[PDB]
Amino acid sequence: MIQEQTMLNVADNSGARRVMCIKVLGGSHRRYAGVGDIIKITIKEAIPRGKVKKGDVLKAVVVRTKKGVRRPDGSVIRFDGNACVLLNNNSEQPIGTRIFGPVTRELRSEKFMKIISLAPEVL
Amino acid sequence: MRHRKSGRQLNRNSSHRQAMFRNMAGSLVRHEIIKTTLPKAKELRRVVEPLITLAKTDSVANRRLAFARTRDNEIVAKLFNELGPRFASRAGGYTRILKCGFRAGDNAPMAYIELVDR
Amino acid sequence: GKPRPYSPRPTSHPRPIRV
Amino acid sequence: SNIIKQLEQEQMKQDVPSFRPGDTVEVKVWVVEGSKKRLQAFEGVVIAIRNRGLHSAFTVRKISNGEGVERVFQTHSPVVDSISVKRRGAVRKAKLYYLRERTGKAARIKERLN
Amino acid sequence: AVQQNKPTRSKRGMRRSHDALTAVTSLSVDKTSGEKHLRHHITADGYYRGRKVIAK
Amino acid sequence: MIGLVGKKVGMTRIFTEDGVSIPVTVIEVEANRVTQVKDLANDGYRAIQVTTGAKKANRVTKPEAGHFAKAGVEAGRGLWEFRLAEGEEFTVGQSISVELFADVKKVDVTGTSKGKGFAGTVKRWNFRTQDATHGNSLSHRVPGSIGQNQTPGKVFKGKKMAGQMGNERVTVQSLDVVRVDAERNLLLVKGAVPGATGSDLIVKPAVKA
RNA sequence: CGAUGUCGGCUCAUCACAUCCUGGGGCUGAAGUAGGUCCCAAGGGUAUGGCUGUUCGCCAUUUAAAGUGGUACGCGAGCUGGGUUUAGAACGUCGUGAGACAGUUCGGUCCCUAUCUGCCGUGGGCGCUGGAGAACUGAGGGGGGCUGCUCCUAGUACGAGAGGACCGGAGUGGACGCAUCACUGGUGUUCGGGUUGUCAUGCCAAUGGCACUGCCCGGUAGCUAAAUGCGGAAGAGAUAAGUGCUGAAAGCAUCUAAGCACGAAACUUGCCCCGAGAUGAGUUCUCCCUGACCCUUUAAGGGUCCUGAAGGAACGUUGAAGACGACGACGUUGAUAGGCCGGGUGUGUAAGCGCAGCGAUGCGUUGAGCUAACCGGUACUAAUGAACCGUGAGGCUUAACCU
RNA sequence: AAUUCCUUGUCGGGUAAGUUCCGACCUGCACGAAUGGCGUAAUGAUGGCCAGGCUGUCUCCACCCGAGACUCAGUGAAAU
RNA sequence: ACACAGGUGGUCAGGUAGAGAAUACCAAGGCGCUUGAGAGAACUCGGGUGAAGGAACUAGGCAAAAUGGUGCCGUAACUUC
RNA sequence: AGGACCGAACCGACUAAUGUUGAAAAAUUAGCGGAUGACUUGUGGCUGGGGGUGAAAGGCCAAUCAAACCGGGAGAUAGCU
Ligand SMILES: *[C@H]1O[C@H](CO)[C@H](O)[C@H](O)[C@H]1NC(C)=O
Ligand SMILES: [Mg+2]
Ligand SMILES: [Mg+2]
Ligand SMILES: [Mg+2]
Ligand SMILES: [Mg+2]
Ligand SMILES: [Mg+2]
Ligand SMILES: [Mg+2]
Ligand SMILES: [Mg+2]
Ligand SMILES: [Mg+2]
Ligand SMILES: [Mg+2]
Ligand SMILES: [Mg+2]
Ligand SMILES: [Mg+2]
Ligand SMILES: [Mg+2]
Ligand SMILES: [Mg+2]
Ligand SMILES: [Mg+2]
Ligand SMILES: [Mg+2]
Ligand SMILES: [Mg+2]
Ligand SMILES: [Mg+2]
Ligand SMILES: [Mg+2]
Ligand SMILES: [Mg+2]
Ligand SMILES: [Mg+2]
Ligand SMILES: [Mg+2]
Ligand SMILES: [Mg+2]
Ligand SMILES: [Mg+2]
Ligand SMILES: [Mg+2]
Ligand SMILES: [Mg+2]
Ligand SMILES: [Mg+2]
Ligand SMILES: [Mg+2]
Ligand SMILES: [Mg+2]
Ligand SMILES: [Mg+2]
Ligand SMILES: [Mg+2]
Ligand SMILES: [Mg+2]
Ligand SMILES: [Mg+2]
Ligand SMILES: [Mg+2]
Ligand SMILES: [Mg+2]
Ligand SMILES: [Mg+2]
Ligand SMILES: [Mg+2]
Ligand SMILES: [Mg+2]
Ligand SMILES: [Mg+2]
Ligand SMILES: [Mg+2]
Ligand SMILES: [Mg+2]
Ligand SMILES: [Mg+2]
Ligand SMILES: [Mg+2]
Ligand SMILES: [Mg+2]
Ligand SMILES: [Mg+2]
Ligand SMILES: [Mg+2]
Ligand SMILES: [Mg+2]
Ligand SMILES: [Mg+2]
Ligand SMILES: [Mg+2]
Ligand SMILES: [Mg+2]
Ligand SMILES: [Mg+2]
Ligand SMILES: [Mg+2]
Ligand SMILES: [Mg+2]
Ligand SMILES: [Mg+2]
Ligand SMILES: [Mg+2]
Ligand SMILES: [Mg+2]
Ligand SMILES: [Mg+2]
Ligand SMILES: [Mg+2]
Ligand SMILES: [Mg+2]
Ligand SMILES: [Mg+2]
Ligand SMILES: [Mg+2]
Ligand SMILES: [Mg+2]
Ligand SMILES: [Mg+2]
Ligand SMILES: [Mg+2]
Ligand SMILES: [Mg+2]
Ligand SMILES: [Mg+2]
Ligand SMILES: [Mg+2]
Ligand SMILES: [Mg+2]
Repeated sequence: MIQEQTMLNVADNSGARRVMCIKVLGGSHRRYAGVGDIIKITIKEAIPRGKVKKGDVLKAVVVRTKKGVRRPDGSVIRFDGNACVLLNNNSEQPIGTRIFGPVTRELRSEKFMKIISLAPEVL
Repeated sequence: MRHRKSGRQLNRNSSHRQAMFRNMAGSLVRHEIIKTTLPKAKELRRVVEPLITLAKTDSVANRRLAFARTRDNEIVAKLFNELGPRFASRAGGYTRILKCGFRAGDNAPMAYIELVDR
Repeated sequence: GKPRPYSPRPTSHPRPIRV
Repeated sequence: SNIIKQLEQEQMKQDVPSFRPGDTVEVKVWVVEGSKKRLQAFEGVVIAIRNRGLHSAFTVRKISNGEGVERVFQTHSPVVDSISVKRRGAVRKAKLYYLRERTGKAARIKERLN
Repeated sequence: AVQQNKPTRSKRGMRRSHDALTAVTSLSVDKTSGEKHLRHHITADGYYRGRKVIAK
Repeated sequence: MIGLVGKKVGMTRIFTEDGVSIPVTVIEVEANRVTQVKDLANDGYRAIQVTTGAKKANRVTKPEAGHFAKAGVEAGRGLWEFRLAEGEEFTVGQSISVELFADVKKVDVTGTSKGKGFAGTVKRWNFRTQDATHGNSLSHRVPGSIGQNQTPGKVFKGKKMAGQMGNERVTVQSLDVVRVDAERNLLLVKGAVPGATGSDLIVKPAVKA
């Protein structure tokens, strides 16, 4: 349950460590982004030598949230800290070659298949 | 809204209510009949009758529970010596409320609340 | 009749200034 | 009431083992990919149990690849295949939410002996 | 906020058209003593439904 | 076609074999006895009057008793009417059961919504609260402006304001019928319906379907 | 000018249409995609941030779109008080000076208990023609009406390629609305527990008070959103711009004059709610009352005796009903409330006793004890015999049937 | 610039985005040397700006505890 | 002007905890503040708690939340040392 | 040692909310500044109205201040309402 100003950790090796959501895409007055939803992010913290720089404006897919995801039987899956995977402005494909930590069954699309394959565990 | 809620507030805070019903429970057990406001009498039924119920089984534990409530060994003793065997075969309903007009000072609806075998 | 009027007393709000 | 009870007693599992808050259970849940239907194991500490008949639930917390993960299972759900207590924990609380603000040697429970 | 015009004795009357008291429908008569009393209330001498419940 | 009168027993879930939890409202639809048939000649429209449940003989007034007596049916907790389509036809006494919904896929459930009493504009009309701080004087949950100036110099009819909320007739349309149990006289519909537990529900086949 | 509070914001709007989006069209220097321009269309919808008092504007990033105006540049007896708009102070500047500047700078107060209109709710009265309990009809009124993306049709039509449809169908979202509490959660000073200081219950042990519920950890019912069900429609009628058919006036031509057809989120319906004070007061079903007598200004007259129905009210126990009224349930031929019994739920293994330990404490008895608003039961308590209101066959005229 | 009208000057810093802030520049509308000039550690319920922490300030409110509001009895105002 | 939450100099100074005349709970002693009774709507006031987010609020973090004790360790620019 | 530091009494009054026909003609509540000094406070004294006093705000001089209050000139005058 991510909104404008929300600070997300990075679940990839892009070099970005802390990113801030500056928009929820895909609707007028859209409040929140859950697991799977694409957000617009600015990079607040990054490693010195990386694929992305501090202050860069790009897209990210939210892959873990504290609010978590609900399954059809009523079950819920909650994580400790919100994390996202950085995507391009044009293509919306991952920058990184390695995703860190687990992901959910909500990324099982035709759009985030790289973020499933490179995942150690899919909860 | 107060849907399905129990327990009258009686224009008091929780601590005051608890203290007042502790005193008024002792008063009823001591005198066997008292005159109070009708709503206080209806609430009192939910404080005294469990104490009488509790006082059907005479143990150290139950006397300490009934002391934890009431806080008077003149009331505890009477609950476990006099009232306990008295209502032994009676399945609840130890108290009778009798409406008795209106208080002079504030036109409060008044009632007597007495133990049934008084 | 009418009672003697009071001396000025504290006022809650400033008169609006129109200028 | 008796009608809802008579609806909530026929959907109810009869093979739900005894587990307590602080125990380490292994919940095996069904994962569905179109045709194939396999069992995925989720193992961690039982931090909360909701006893509410058919609506019963329990919350299992594990540290999966650095990031802490809490799964709230619906006890009588057909997606939960098997529950199995791997370790019995000695705690004094019903709810172990305090385990959320601990990591390493601090987030350890003493093994209950009979 | 306050009236711009003095309301009439007529308007005053109309507002008080709902102020009239309702007299007790009727008094119950105890079976033993014979006293009139408020229904579901004890009598003045202390009877309720033919039973002497409180002494004086 | 016609609907049935039921009682909201409460809400449960149905776990499906494919591991999905369907939230269900349990509607107790016991035998609906037709107490009167309206025609075009006498009454002036086609409908049946249904009763359901049982009621205390002493509580049943003589103008209600006679009405049931003419129909030759035991008194129910009330009377409801259902309009007929051109093809439909029922008789006096005829006990209609929940088997009526056997093939019906979606229903409309009408009930008396829970009473919220006197509700503010924030709860009733989703009005936005004003600043909690930043100097706000006694105007945190108040409605704000209720009109414009000298033109029009009045508040318009239908102005959203504080007042009675809920305890009114509400219809939730196009609820999936999950199960129809004729033995236990139960109708299970997917999702929530209006009213408290034990409240009267009128259940009709989907008007939109 | 014996005062009509002035910018911007906030809250809440409401109308216009010169239409921003969505809908329907004509022309195109319209291949397609996408545009341009004009016509019709006001149903619904119509950004969040950075900077600034700003409106605005610039910028960032969205969106189907971020419309233009009116409404005392809508809205301070609704909020704010940053700007402006007193008294303090300073800078630049002007002036010998007091002072001054639509130059700047720091500081600087926002009253009103609502009589009337209006509006949102909710009752009482009387009416509706004998009285009464229900169920209705629906005049009329209100609510609702938004839209993205993906997939199929189809890499088809079209195009040199690049690209890439109409029409039709399917799925899944955003925003908004209604309902609900099964789930996920919040709350839960009425449940359980931990714990600090202190005071008390003679003391030990065990408890209670007070310290924001002392501080906390959990949490039942209820209420609830972030939770999860559902909604916008399809269809129909009459149309707008527009498109036609047949067809003269005008041997031709011509959508029009006669006649005929199609045509949109606008209109009338369809969906949801209110609704017979709809005084034009409607309908249907059922229930109740089938006494005597006297005076007179002989009237739809008054009065006495007898009678008091159906139904209602009142009172009581009350309710997921409620400000109060109201509304619903129940009143012994009784589960209406409280208690009580069983269960559940929550807390988490009471007290006492025993055992181990020097002791704090641990272990056993023991998942113990306690457990609100919950579930299922149960007349133990309180819902009383009465009394009270309401009557006694219901006007005239004229028809059509009946005798 | 507590002084700059033009002006949100220009360039850089900080921010995704900075009419404010900071640093330079000098084109000082209209600084300037005891109506002192320029610095200055410390001090400040002083003005401006940025962070960390923190949060119902806000997204967007929900529930709860109390005092009013509501009903009954007693007393009983006011502006106009 | 009131049996008015204001103002009014000196003296006395118990216990437990505490650095303390702070603070909490008490003693001696003194009080419950001269309308009560119900109810448990909106809204106002004074408080408590809050999912996810964390200044996006706003003129401005206004208000709130937060920090908070003792000992030891450790402590920058700058400086009139 | 100190117009030194933290902090009650005591002196003050930066912010906010409340209150605004108030509990109060300037307060209350929560925070806030000083707290051995250019400190604060009791009692009494002195300064008088174009005069006082003023770490200077035209501040204060009995709820009154760009000339106090009371009585008098006085029925000032009022081309104004
Ligand atoms: C009340 O008005 C007087 C003038 O008559 C003063 O302006 C005073 O400062 C005002 N007070 C408030 C609080 O506005
Ligand atoms: Mg109840
Ligand atoms: Mg009171
Ligand atoms: Mg307390
Ligand atoms: Mg006069
Ligand atoms: Mg006037
Ligand atoms: Mg009145
Ligand atoms: Mg209600
Ligand atoms: Mg808001
Ligand atoms: Mg104010
Ligand atoms: Mg406020
Ligand atoms: Mg007019
Ligand atoms: Mg005037
Ligand atoms: Mg037009
Ligand atoms: Mg229109
Ligand atoms: Mg329409
Ligand atoms: Mg902007
Ligand atoms: Mg405007
Ligand atoms: Mg205006
Ligand atoms: Mg304003
Ligand atoms: Mg106004
Ligand atoms: Mg200002
Ligand atoms: Mg000045
Ligand atoms: Mg105001
Ligand atoms: Mg409408
Ligand atoms: Mg429930
Ligand atoms: Mg919870
Ligand atoms: Mg709690
Ligand atoms: Mg407790
Ligand atoms: Mg002890
Ligand atoms: Mg005490
Ligand atoms: Mg004390
Ligand atoms: Mg249509
Ligand atoms: Mg022709
Ligand atoms: Mg009972
Ligand atoms: Mg249990
Ligand atoms: Mg204990
Ligand atoms: Mg300038
Ligand atoms: Mg900022
Ligand atoms: Mg710049
Ligand atoms: Mg500069
Ligand atoms: Mg100078
Ligand atoms: Mg010189
Ligand atoms: Mg100087
Ligand atoms: Mg009164
Ligand atoms: Mg007094
Ligand atoms: Mg003093
Ligand atoms: Mg003290
Ligand atoms: Mg309250
Ligand atoms: Mg409050
Ligand atoms: Mg708090
Ligand atoms: Mg929160
Ligand atoms: Mg949190
Ligand atoms: Mg943070
Ligand atoms: Mg901001
Ligand atoms: Mg803003
Ligand atoms: Mg502050
Ligand atoms: Mg605080
Ligand atoms: Mg000092
Ligand atoms: Mg001073
Ligand atoms: Mg203070
Ligand atoms: Mg100091
Ligand atoms: Mg100090
Ligand atoms: Mg001056
Ligand atoms: Mg003075
Ligand atoms: Mg003079
Ligand atoms: Mg003279
Ligand atoms: Mg004169």
